[PDB]
Amino acid sequence: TRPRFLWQLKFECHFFNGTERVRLLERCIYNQEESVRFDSDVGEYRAVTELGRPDAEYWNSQKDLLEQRRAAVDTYCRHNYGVGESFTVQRRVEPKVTVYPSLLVCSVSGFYPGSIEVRWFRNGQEEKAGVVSTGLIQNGDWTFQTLVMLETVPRSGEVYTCQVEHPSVTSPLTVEWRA
Amino acid sequence: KVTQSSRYLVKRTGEKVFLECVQDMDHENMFWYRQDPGLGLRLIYFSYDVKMKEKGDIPEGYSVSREKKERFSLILESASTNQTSMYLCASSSTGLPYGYTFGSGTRLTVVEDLNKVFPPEVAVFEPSEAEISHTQKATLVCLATGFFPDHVELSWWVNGKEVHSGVSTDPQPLKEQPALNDSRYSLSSRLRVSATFWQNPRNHFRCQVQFYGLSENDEWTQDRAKPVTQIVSAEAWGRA
Amino acid sequence: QSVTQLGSHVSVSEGALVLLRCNYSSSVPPYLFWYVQYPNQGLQLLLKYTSAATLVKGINGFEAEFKKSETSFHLTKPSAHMSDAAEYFCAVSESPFGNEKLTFGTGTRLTIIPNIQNPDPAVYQLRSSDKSVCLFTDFDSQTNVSQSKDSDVYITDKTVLDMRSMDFKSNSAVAWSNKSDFACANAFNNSIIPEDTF
Amino acid sequence: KEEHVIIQAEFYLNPDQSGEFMFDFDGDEIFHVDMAKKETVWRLEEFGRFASFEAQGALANIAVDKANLEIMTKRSNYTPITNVPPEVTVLTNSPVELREPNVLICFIDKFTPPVVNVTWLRNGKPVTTGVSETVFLPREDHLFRKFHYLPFLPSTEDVYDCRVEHWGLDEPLLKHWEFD
Amino acid sequence: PKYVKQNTLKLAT
Ligand SMILES: *[C@@H]1O[C@H](CO)[C@@H](O)[C@H](O)[C@H]1NC(C)=O
Ligand SMILES: *[C@@H]1O[C@H](CO)[C@@H](O)[C@H](O)[C@H]1NC(C)=O
Repeated sequence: TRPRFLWQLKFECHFFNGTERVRLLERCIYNQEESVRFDSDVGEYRAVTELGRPDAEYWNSQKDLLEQRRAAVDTYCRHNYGVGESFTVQRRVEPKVTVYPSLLVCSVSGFYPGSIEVRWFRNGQEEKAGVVSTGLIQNGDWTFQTLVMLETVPRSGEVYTCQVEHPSVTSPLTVEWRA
Repeated sequence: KVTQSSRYLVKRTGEKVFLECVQDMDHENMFWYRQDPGLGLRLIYFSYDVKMKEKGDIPEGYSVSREKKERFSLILESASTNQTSMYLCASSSTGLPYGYTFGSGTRLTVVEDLNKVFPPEVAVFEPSEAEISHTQKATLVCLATGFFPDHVELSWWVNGKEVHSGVSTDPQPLKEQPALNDSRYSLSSRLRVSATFWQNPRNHFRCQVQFYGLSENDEWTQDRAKPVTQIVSAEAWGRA
Repeated sequence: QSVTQLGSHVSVSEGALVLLRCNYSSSVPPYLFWYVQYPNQGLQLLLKYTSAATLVKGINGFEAEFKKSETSFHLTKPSAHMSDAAEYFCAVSESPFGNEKLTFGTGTRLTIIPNIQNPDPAVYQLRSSDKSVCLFTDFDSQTNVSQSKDSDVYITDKTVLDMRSMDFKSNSAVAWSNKSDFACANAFNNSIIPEDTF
Repeated sequence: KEEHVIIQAEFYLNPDQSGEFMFDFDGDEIFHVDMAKKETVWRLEEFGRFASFEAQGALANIAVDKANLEIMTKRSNYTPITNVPPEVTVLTNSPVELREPNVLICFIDKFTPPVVNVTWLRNGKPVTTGVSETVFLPREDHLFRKFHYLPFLPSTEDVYDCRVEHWGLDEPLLKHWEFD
Repeated sequence: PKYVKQNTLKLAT
């Protein structure tokens, strides 16, 4: 159709090791191009593109505005972290594991958070060669999924085992497959 | 500056009253509060943007409108006497490093019968010779009486200049007929000067009362002069 | 969010300690404001707590300390000045700058009591009207002028007037009636000094 | 040495008069504010049992973003945004088993402006019952992400297509899925 | 608990 104009604003709170270290980043974006930002580790607004200089100059000239922003790391970031801690930083949903032929496919789905470790074994021995993963997939509903395939021509008397390590489980999950 | 159309309004019950608030600072946020004794300021309605209406803590009886950004109009569908109060309007922007800018405010008194409105009568009483002799000071007293509603602003002028030092005005009127619901009021005030100053025939003292009553639009058909907003004063000259 | 201002009317003698109370309810990081309404004018921001510091120094000599534990933000001034007479309003908000909705307390009216230097009570008579008016003045701050007996005799409340240039202050109350049997000798009944003149 | 990230993301697009406000936690929507009903919509209902958010406050930011967009548009001398087409993917929630309820996920990613038409097609015909979607989610390069969901019963007899229209594409984009 | 937003700032004119 006709010309579109977009204005985007992002306030990013980065936490490292709980709230021992916190970095606040305020970003103004016009038509996908960031023009000006306030970085808590810098202490004041800075233009990213020439279009944002007027704003950087203007906002940095107001002592109270800079005052509030420099304390937002505490009044904003650390505060909201504590608010969702129980259902965010501490959310835990166990992976559903299923193994099936195709290639041996180990499907690990419906888990949270995202860091997971999936390994393949043959007769007690870890198969680190010929493994393939489509990577961690974010479902957009606070759950992830992944597929880890093993290139092998399934044979009899042979034992294949998928081992999954994840924060939601005390002892790794294992699903074995034989023929 | 945030401007409120009128400073005083006398309206009749069951009528539809409009209070305006216009701001010129391009503020996105505007609010309507009412100020009453022992109740401080209470939020009626507010708007954070165009066409945005949000019930405040005491919405009942009121409605609001924000078709344009500069204007936030407060509406009283059918004005009741409980709605007699002072309305304050404030504006601000979430995008500004500072807060509220308050408006002048508008005193609004809603009565059942407009024929109850009356301008004040003003009279100045000169200093007591006894007091002059005893304290070397002279106290002039001003009496504004028979007015209703209680919409007055009394001031003293000495030699054409409005004076504040030596003046004490009553914080509030007193009903001439306490029990009555439509009672006229009376207000008094003092102006104390040195005896010398008062004994100087050249000095001129004037007690002025501005009364805010019915407006040009109000209908009137009673014999007496229409109780419109007006200035009533009385004067006295120094005397030796 | 909410605020309470315990004590709607507070009397303080000048030179004395001014303390106006303010307590709040906030399920979030609080931002408090103290507004003042001096006689015949609009609300002025006295000071605000933006979390920068805990002891906030305001204009016209006022101070306020934010106590997260007591959930308070009281307003103080060591020496009450006569020009401190006004209504004080506490407010709480969720905006760091006070630009989003503000929730005000019930407000407190602060009256300053004058230290009457040379007391000498008296009731004087003064002369378009039909009323006769009597003036009860120069009495002490410990004197309380009572209402009236006849529903036909009007007596105002006591008020103070400050004659700055001379540094003089005085209390007064006015009475009047159009009643024939109304003299200044009796106008004021109810605990007036046995010392006042006539 | 990164660990977590909370992002407050909002936008206002112009001809359209479209704006959004939402919170993100490590890539997931915590909640977003519906401008019309003026309400906070939690991504997962459970969240709204342990937390709250004053929606009005979002309406306030958007009003200021409206004003900022106009200022920036003029400052850039009415320079239009450049379209960037979506990358579309279709996959299911878990491994498919005939007769067993599953969910088709249509993932639209790396596009801008925040305007897309998304239609699920079963054997060519439109499907709307049970469908749902997310608001336009944040990306580090400032492009957007979006998810459309279609609960379904797997069968050997059904075919699915996710149709995506965007001003950056020359023609609608059809992503196909079927039981293998 | 209640989440807190950060106010957007109006651009320079
Ligand atoms: C906008 O136009 C003016 C004058 O035509 C020019 O000086 C300025 O550089 C332009 N700004 C942009 C965003 O190109
Ligand atoms: C989306 O479809 C509507 C009609 O339903 C149409 O008017 C609009 O142009 C389409 N937008 C895109 C991105 O093609």
